[PDB]
Amino acid sequence: PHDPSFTPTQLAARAAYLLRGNDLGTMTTAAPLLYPHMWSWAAAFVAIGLAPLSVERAVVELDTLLSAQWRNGMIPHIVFANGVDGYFPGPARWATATLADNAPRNRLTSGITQPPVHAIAVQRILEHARTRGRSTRAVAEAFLDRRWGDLMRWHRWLAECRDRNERGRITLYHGWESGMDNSPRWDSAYANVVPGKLPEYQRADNVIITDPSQRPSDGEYDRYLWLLEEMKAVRYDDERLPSVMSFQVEDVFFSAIFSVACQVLAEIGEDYKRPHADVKDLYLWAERFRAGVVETTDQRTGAARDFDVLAEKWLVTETAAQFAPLLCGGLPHDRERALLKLLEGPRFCGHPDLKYGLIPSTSPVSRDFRPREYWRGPVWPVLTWLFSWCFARRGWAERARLLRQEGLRQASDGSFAEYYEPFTGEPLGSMQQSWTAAAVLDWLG
Amino acid sequence: PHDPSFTPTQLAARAAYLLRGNDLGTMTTAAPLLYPHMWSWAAAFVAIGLAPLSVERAVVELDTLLSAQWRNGMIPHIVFANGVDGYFPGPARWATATLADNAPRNRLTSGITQPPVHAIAVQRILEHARTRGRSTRAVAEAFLDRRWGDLMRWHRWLAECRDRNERGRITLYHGWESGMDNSPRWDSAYANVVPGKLPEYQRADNVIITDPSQRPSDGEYDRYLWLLEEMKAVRYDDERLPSVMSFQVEDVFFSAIFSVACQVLAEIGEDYKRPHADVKDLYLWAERFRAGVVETTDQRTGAARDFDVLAEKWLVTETAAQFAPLLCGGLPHDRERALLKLLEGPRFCGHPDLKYGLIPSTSPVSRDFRPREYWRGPVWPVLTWLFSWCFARRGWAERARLLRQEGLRQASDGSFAEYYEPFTGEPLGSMQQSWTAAAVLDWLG
Amino acid sequence: PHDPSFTPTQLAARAAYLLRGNDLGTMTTAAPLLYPHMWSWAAAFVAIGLAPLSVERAVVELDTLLSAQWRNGMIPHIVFANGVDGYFPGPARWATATLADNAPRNRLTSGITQPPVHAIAVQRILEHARTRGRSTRAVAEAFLDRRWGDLMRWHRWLAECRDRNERGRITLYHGWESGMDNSPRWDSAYANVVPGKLPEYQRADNVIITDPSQRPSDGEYDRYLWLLEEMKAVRYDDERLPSVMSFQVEDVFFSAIFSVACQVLAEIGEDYKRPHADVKDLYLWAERFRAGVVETTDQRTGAARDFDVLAEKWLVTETAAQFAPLLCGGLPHDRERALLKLLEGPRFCGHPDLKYGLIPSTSPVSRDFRPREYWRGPVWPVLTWLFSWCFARRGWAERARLLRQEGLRQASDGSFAEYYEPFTGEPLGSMQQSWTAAAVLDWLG
Amino acid sequence: PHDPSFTPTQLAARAAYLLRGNDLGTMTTAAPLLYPHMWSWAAAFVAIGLAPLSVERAVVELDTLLSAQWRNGMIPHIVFANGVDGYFPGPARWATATLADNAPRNRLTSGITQPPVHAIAVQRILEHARTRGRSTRAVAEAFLDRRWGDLMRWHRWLAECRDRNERGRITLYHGWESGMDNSPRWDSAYANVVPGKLPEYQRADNVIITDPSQRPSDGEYDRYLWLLEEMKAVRYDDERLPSVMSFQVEDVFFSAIFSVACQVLAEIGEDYKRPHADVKDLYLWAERFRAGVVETTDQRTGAARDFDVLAEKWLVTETAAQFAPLLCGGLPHDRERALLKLLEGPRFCGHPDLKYGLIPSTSPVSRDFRPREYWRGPVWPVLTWLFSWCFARRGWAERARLLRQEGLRQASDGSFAEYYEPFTGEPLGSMQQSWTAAAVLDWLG
Repeated sequence: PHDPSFTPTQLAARAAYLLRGNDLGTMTTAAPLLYPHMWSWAAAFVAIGLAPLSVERAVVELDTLLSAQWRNGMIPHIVFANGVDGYFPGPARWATATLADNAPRNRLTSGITQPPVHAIAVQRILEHARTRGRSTRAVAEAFLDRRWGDLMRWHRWLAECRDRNERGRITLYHGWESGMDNSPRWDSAYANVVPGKLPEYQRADNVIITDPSQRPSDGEYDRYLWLLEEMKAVRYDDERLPSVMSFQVEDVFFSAIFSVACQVLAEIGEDYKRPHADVKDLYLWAERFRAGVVETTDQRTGAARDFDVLAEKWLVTETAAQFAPLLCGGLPHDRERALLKLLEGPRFCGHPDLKYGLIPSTSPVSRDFRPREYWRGPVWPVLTWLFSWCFARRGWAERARLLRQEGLRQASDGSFAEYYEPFTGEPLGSMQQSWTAAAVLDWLG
Repeated sequence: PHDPSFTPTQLAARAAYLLRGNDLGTMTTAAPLLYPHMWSWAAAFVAIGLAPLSVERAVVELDTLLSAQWRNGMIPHIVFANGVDGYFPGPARWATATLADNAPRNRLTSGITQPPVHAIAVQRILEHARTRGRSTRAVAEAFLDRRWGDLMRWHRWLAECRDRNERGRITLYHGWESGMDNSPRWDSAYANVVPGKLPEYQRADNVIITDPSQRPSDGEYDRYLWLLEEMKAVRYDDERLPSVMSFQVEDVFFSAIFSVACQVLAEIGEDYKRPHADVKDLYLWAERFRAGVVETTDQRTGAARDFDVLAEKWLVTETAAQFAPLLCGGLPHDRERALLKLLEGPRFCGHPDLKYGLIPSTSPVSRDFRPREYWRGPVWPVLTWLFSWCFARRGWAERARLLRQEGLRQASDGSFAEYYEPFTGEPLGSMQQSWTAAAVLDWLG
Repeated sequence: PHDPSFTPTQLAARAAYLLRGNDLGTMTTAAPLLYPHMWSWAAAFVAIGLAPLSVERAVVELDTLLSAQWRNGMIPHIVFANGVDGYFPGPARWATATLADNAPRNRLTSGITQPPVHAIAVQRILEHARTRGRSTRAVAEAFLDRRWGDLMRWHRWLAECRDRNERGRITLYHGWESGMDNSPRWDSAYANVVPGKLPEYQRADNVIITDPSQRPSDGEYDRYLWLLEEMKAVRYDDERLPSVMSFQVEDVFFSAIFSVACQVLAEIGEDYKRPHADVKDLYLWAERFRAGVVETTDQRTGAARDFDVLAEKWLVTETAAQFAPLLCGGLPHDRERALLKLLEGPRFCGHPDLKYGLIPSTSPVSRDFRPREYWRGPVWPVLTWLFSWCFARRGWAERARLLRQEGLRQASDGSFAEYYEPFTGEPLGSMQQSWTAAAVLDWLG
Repeated sequence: PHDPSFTPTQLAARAAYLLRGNDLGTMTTAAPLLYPHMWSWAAAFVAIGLAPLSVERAVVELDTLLSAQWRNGMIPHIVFANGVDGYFPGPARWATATLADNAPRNRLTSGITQPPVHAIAVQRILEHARTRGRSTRAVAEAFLDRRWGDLMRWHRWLAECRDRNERGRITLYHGWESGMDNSPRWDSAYANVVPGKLPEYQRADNVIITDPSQRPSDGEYDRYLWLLEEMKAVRYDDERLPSVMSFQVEDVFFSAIFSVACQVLAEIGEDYKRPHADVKDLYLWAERFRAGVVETTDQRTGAARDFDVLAEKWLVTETAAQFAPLLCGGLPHDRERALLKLLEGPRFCGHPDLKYGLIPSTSPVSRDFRPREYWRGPVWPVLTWLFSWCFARRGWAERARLLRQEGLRQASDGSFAEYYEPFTGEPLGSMQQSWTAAAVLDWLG
């Protein structure tokens, strides 16, 4: 027909329909077939999407994730659904059940972590619950009573075990932990990953998404899977990873998210009278990781750089992660204006060929840009949501509104795509992606 | 908080969330616990609610119902879910699998029928599909190819087997077939039902809805269950029911719905080039049942009367079924103006104590009125939807709009109640009622 | 930027801002500069646009128009604003104040008429007023008390003086009376208009709209002005016009509007207890003009034809006026289905190059089609509104809704254009056109 | 009827209709009859309401106000419409044209000032203009070119002449300059104002608002008018006012607005490349007045106090002005949490009897509270708007959203009242108040 777009009520209805369709009972899959398990930072965004629909079920999603938390406080990036195949690497390949002393009992999980967006989801649940009356507030408050300690142990694990030199940046041992699997950010670190005798495997992801231009290459997957072998060889021991891992990077976007999450969780702790020692620690980490992000920044543009710990070199790339300081604050006034100018100008949101005024995952003017290839170019609704929410929290009400308006216009086809081609708007990756529906529901719920 | 109501997008999202939550896979329950099976006219309204969400799944709902159609064309009023308890009378009590020569193989069903709203759901599916493009139109058109014959056999069974004297009104052998179980319409016919040796039973419905003021009495249930015994004794044989049934009424509201449904299905048959003989028969029945409804009407107010076939007497009651002629048309101009005056005045929608400008199931000024008791007074969103849709089809655009606006205001608490107290707006009956969510979604989808 | 469209709330605000900006006090101009006076059928649409904003001011608009009614009941098509120039032909050219015995005192008007959409405006005012409470209902009821007789005299002058032979169609003496000045409908009748010594003149309309492709030609204006000379020569006397006018046509679209308007006014008359004889006359005229419209129609396609009274021949053209019978009803069932098939097919709303699913003023496949030239092709929001309102009144709820949706999409640029290029959507004619803002306000009010 | 509320589109339409109706040509009256002139801070809010409708007309509103700026930079609080009477005190009473050396030529104005919300209006105009494309941006940029210097002179006159001692707070010589004429804030200072021989007068305000409970008392008006006599006696000379005025107070709410406005104007200055010295002065003033506001605050609760310069004492009252520090920032973290707890608790937004979750002008638990009496208790939409905008700018997105939602709920009756009874929601003061329509338009525009 003359316009395939849905009205706001039709789109909200379809988004909620999707999220309930991806519910296995106590966990929501990240997508129906491509990602048929619970991913950690996806579960946070799913809980945000569920909060306008059912505070009780949003709380269940976070409870299920936190029940898979490791003994040392790490939240693993995948919690596998029982008896579910069609995703590789599955639990057999990770072997955390047999090898990892800290793995949970009676959950199957991966052995790496992912960004700490969870406190943001807790804030959204509390904000919805407070509009819904007493029994709903009681549900959310009982969740805090039950899980405050687990959330603290999660933030403490990050601060103590992935920032062992108190530099205020999080070290990753796998690009998957960044959430941006094949970002140009990691190319030079991955070039220093040399697989040994890698056990044979067959990919599953590109059986579902068959267009090779939309997913990482076989050579990249070989490196992803080899890092798993290096972790397995030391039984996922935190104390041994710095000595054996071929990939060790400080992720400045993860670090900025953690700064925000600490500040958010500290404000929740004050509001709900959690222990003062915990609130103090959270504000201290918020400050430390804010400073750690600012320390990376370009002196002209304010752009944030990742750091290769093995090579001891700043990683300079032109991706959306450069805008990490906008999330957590801390740049001097003049440099933050330069960074906003970069965000809005012809290298990113202002590029003249963009269909929507949204942030591409890699700058279209970078030689690394590929308009279809996962994190090397496409526009991701999940990132649009996170930037809009963080911008509103900075006080940039109009910038946040414009991102939401363009993100809703992009989503109004109802495909709920994982990511979109930046110039044509073609939906790419998995359709029926839960956190894309969640973004739409929060923007409308 | 200061206002518990939801915005239109929040309400649409919650309605879709509910309908997906009630999906068992290929059938949607009418409610989560009170009605944990598929009801026939509920399934039509569920398909209307699904159409803005998934034309494919809306079609599946009707396919599942039609797969339970009896050999003689009857659509039974319940299709039981496999292995589901907590509803009485269940399939053991009906014993149609063992006793009824016309019962379907490999579905379990009841042995009575319910109103033919199904063609209306087919129209809504086609209207949505035509806005959605080629592959979606193909899905809806393939449904017509597959099920046109079954829909014809359903309408033919009603016309030939429940109007055996071609009076243009449908005979019922159970008040449950009217959809209005305990309506005052049936009280005098039920007083002539005398149970014999009624096999012991324990109700299940009032274990879920425990407030006795909201459900029928034990004495009424004894009569409902005795009629089942009379049908079982003749093995549900259509030819034997007139000779043995203690309850035989002509239902003028069912008759008007059938008139509309025949006209709707005839227009679909013309549009999609179905056999001309079928379209002709449908228009003939549309006309016959329109005239049959008009024949019942009060010469002053236009109000339609049911007919007790055993007592040979017009049943004069003050319920929403009086407005049957407004659905199908056919009254002379002056009498239809009088009937609209009755609808809008102080006996119904204009009653000064009503919270919303909606049609109570029984007039608040009738001595039969009970403000909590199922069909004896409460406002039913399903009836608001049906009247609004039929009124729009009469060309009464503003009257239809006002019913929709008030029905949405009533529903904006998000309880999706089965029915509502007419004066206080208190939600009553089952919460999470699928056809209440469907009404909201159609009004917004 | 990326999306120059307005939200529904922004668009409704800017539509109301425009209408109040075109208010001279007691009359609203049809456009700020091109049409700086009150046009008769524009005033009806303006009152519809004002009814959601102020029932009182909506009533004032019709009061002002009726205060300019001629002594014989004719509503003239222009009521000039005092002292305003820049429109031609102005009141000096018409000279009705000096020549026309029936012209109003102390108003200046044109000497021809225009379609009777006024009763539709009265219906919308009453519907709004009934939602606004006792004081607002009193305003609208006082208007009926004060103006019912003038409305009757208007309808009676059309029925008796423009249908002298009781054929059930309205005769026009000028194409301006049709509202479709340069429609292909009138080309063969204008070809027989041979101007004599025409007093010199300078056009004003193409000083404001300078693009010559958007307005009638100079040769066309010469014929328009020559017909004025013929009417002036007989002092605008109804009895003498049939003997002298070079242009005499029966307008089937005007006739169908009149049928609808008579039926609408009759129902208002019944509801507000107006004299029985008036109501009976209105129903008589509604039927007469419904039959008159049907008599013009092609027996296979249903398309309605105009009639050239001087040439005694049916005018066969491919414009939107062919769909006149859809407005008033009366066609046999098969013929109306055929006419709907024409409307929805590739000659009109289904043409593959149309930007919107809307009714072009002339079929894009006609040899007469010109995509920019006034009534020879462009899409007119005022027609979209009239068709969608009449369709909803026929019971065609989905058809009406689709026209409304597409009309709002087209209007969402906020130009409030007089008409739009059918392929590109370019706004054409005057911007800030009052009845385009009124359509938008009604569709959202 | 059952729901006298308007839909968002109807409400936006009626708000725009009202604003255009209050337009005299180049100035908008604050209300049709009670306030038939241009008020200074009302004009800022009016320009905000016009920006979604016409950036050009929004700019004209500020141009007209600035054309009335005094020679020393003061923006007077009233610009009188030519020839308009029915407001008292009018221009003959002020006699600024004859007495005040700095009064404008060929404009008539008052002789006192009002809060500097103008920069906020400029920000909203620019944000709208940037969404509307090149021509509209040029309009708004031309305004900056033409008026940047006048805006600087306005801020510099406040900073240098109303903060002579560089305390970072604005001194007022009349309670009218606060915008909160009869606030309890000023009661102890007015108690020391002893009128001498006051030239006789007749109030006009209580001929329009006759209910005495809604307006200030006669004794209060005598003091207001006596202060005028004191200013006239010294010819409105800035240098002489501190020696003669019986009323001299530092207004912490005005001061916080000024801080915000300086920061807003500085950011505009940086974005549009205005002189570096101006931007540096604006940042200096923003900090000075932020610190000045913080210096007034209770160390436990954060509540800000006004200061009586003549009595040399802090004015401790329980009004909405206590929340001044929330607008401008600067409080220590613990103190701001305490102040938010006061705002949200049972003394203000959390009071159990409030109809809406909105900020009453005086705490309902204060002995000074009067639920109908102007600034002594009622809820003012203009304050709701200002607080919600400032809160969003602080990053408090949910707090801002809740105020907007409740303000729209309250405004959904369409009265556009000046203020509302806090318990019953009764509209009070003038109906058709321009800045109430502006708030609604901004919240929906």
